[PDB]
Amino acid sequence: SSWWSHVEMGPPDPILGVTEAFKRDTNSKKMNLGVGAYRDDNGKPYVLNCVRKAEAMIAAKKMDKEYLPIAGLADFTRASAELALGENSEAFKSGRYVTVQGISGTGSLRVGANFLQRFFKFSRDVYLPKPSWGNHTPIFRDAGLQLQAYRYYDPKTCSLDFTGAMEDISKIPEKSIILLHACAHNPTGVDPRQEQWKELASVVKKRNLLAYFDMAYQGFASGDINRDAWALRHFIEQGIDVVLSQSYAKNMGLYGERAGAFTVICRDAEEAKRVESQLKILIRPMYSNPPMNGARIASLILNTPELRKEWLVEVKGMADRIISMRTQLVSNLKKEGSSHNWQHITDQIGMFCFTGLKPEQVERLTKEFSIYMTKDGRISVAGVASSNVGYLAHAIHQVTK
Amino acid sequence: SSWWSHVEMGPPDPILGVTEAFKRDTNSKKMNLGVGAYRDDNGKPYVLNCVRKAEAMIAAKKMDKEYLPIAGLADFTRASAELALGENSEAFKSGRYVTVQGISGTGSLRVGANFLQRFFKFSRDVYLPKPSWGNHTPIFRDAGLQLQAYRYYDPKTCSLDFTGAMEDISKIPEKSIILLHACAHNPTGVDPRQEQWKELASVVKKRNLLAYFDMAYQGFASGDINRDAWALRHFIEQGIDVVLSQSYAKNMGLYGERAGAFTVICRDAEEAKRVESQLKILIRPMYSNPPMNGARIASLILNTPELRKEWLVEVKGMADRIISMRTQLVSNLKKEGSSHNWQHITDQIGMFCFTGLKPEQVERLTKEFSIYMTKDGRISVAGVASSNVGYLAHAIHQVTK
Ligand SMILES: Cc1[nH+]cc(COP(=O)(O)O)c(/C=N/C(CC(=O)O)C(=O)O)c1O
Ligand SMILES: Cc1[nH+]cc(COP(=O)(O)O)c(/C=N/C(CC(=O)O)C(=O)O)c1O
Repeated sequence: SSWWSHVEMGPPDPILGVTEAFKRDTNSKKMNLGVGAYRDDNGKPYVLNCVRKAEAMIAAKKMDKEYLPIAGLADFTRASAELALGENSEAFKSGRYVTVQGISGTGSLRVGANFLQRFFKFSRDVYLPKPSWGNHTPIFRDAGLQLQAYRYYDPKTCSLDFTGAMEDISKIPEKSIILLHACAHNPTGVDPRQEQWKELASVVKKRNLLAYFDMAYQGFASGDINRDAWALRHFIEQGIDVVLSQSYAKNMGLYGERAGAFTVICRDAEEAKRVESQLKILIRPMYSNPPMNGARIASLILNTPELRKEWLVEVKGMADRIISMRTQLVSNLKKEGSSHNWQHITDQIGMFCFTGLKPEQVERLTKEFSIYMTKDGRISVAGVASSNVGYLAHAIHQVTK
Repeated sequence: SSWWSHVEMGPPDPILGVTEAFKRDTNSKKMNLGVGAYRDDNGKPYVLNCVRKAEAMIAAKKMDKEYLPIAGLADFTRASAELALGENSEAFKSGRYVTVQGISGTGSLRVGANFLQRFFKFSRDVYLPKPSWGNHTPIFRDAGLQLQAYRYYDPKTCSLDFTGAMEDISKIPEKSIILLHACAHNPTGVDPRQEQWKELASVVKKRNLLAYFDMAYQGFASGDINRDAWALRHFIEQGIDVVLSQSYAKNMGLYGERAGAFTVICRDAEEAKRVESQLKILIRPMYSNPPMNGARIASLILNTPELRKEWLVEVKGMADRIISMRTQLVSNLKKEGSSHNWQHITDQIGMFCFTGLKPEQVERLTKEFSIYMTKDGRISVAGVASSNVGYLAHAIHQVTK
């Protein structure tokens, strides 16, 4: 009878745990399609070209390793806001925002959730869409907020349930908090259409809800950054002051470096100052100050003209390749002789495909084929290469035949 | 009347804020002695030699940037435990521990505090020593625990108040939590003597308190790592299962990289497994996974024989230099003609000196001399160089004369 005799065996993460299990398999044909991690055409981890150069520049300058301010590297912070907001933005121009370096997308999301728990005096409820990324639940839950839901996906039709979305949203009590995915909804891969977004704007405005945007995929939904930041920007110019979280984990392939940011759109630059003051005070007793490596790299990329442009060609290429795997998947499916309609695969955007397979099929997939994916039918098509798209298709077919 | 009109201007950090103010001064003779950051003999930031080499090795191998497990880089984790515990340790040998990468010392401390808040069913009180590092308060406080105190320093005598310490400790209710600094107490620079430590052990054992060790300075108290880990190790071999937090920020000069670790000494290796399981689940909705750069560097250093030995000569050198600045400070003081007894300066160990100056003197120091330090009289003697020890001494003298 020690201190921890009562502490039970908790279970492995529904997403991250997939990597653990996959690591242990001895099947040489094994594929890891759980976590959304981009792979090159050879099925290998990919460090962008522009990253490798930023690194080299950092190297040559012999930089120190001194602590960074509590709010992060200034230049990285100003650059992320600019990247979300667009340079011509009044909010940006006018200085009505505060952006603070965060521990990637998760980190930022949690700093924001914590901030809210502490200063958002009007409500303890966060409305997530059905379905949403597994991690959103616990991030909000450990921060001290309550979780709610709004209809989103319609599995019958493999699409956005606009009517239910609007119904639900039109009834959320005023002054509540709503989480919206900026683009490339995870895990459905289905986004609202522009016109649809204009409509959502109205209701949010109308009901006076705090819009919380999660932007983990800028440049992966269409291959264009500005285009992918459309909705977010439209909300702001309609007069909706949102809170926003950013990740550079996927779009810059900086996964383990942990670079990201959390932003608040305020009334003036004076309000922005006070908010800043309080966010610092939250972060201090959390981790004191943030990791410098991913922030140093990103800043250099974003702030260096040639590096920025190279990066944009690189994002396009990754997005394109994903499209090619989608196409090929479907086609092989037919070739294998599938009866089913696999149109959703090519219809969805981003890193994944919300396939539809049941959990018994997921089980067989891993066991007979050593293909690892999440139990909800989600697969990371980003981790598929030209050499194993055939293998994938064949399996999908066998277990579905 | 927006969302954040009620959010007030919070104040700057008592320690980190010193750097902000110092940055803004235009006096060319300015010195930053607030935060404990080591400076070379030229008053410049110092990236150890072994760090620069680890980096190069990382570079050449073309490593990826894939996400790391939720618990961190295995090799870094096993190596930190080994570093605290000593290779011959039964706890280490027997596998009764769990170590998890954390966001430096602060990060680890907070993961531990959070763990405790969640699983330490016997008490909500943490006993800090008087005085203790400013940040300990809020880290424990935001995690959800209550703060208590035990006598420690005696400003009359510039030393450890052993009698008060023991009194206080002998009365802490059983099953409470006590925070002890492993070595180089911050900010007093005064540690218990070995015999004193044996005595403390007994009472802790005796009262059945959870000992929480904060080890931010291994190798800075004496210049020897094993020697500096003595107390921690003695507690464990007496049968006290402690929780421990480590930072590699100072001893390896990895400040902004954010490398650190949190460890739990359990009953068996099976308990260790369950604890692990639960810690992962806490970290997941916090920041998902930890930064890789500082962990990659440290692992290489610790796990590579020649690198490890070089590192140990390097720690010795830094510790030695500090000693030389102490000596010189005192001596110049006399030369300037101080009447006061500045013996505490050479008596204390570690990065600082708990000088004794009052806040009016601290004020003048910054204003007439541009010498920045914390308001409690603490100065970072580590940030002093041969070229400005005279300048420092003279000021100290003027404002004290
Ligand atoms: C919507 C969303 N938000 C935040 C994140 C967190 O990213 P990061 O910067 O690494 O903390 C991710 C990552 N998505 C996945 C990775 C994961 O589960 O950690 C995924 O679905 O695989 C998201 O898909
Ligand atoms: C006792 C102690 N514990 C934990 C830490 C945190 O270290 P890190 O790995 O950077 O989170 C520090 C740093 N000490 C100082 C730095 C600070 O205040 O952030 C100091 O007293 O200057 C400590 O002195």
